[PDB]
Amino acid sequence: ATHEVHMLNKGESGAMVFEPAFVRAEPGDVINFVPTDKSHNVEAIKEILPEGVESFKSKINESYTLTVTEPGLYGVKCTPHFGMGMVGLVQVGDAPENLDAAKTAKMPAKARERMDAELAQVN
Ligand SMILES: [Cu+2]
Repeated sequence: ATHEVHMLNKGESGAMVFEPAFVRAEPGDVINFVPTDKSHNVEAIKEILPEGVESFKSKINESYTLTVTEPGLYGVKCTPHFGMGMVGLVQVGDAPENLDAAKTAKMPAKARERMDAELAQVN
């Protein structure tokens, strides 16, 4: 249905952080991105995106909403704190076609650290 993601300087998970960092959703489902902390945004990791999905990037300190219809893995990052490891992951539907790629897509060490972490949450 609807899924709220907080964008945090600091959180229970760590520093520069999407909470929740992983989201299971289904077609039609809505992702509300929410500026709990200023200085963040949410851009698409295009080497983690189902084919047919439009690239996107949000204005800093402001809100954002993505709509999901296409199954698979949607990768997201915060543009200025990408290399600080601030990333998220949304899986829609069973056995995502872009699975291996998520695991293999080249990104900042810290981003990759947390990506694989939200990746082990896939079902
Ligand atoms: Cu950030």
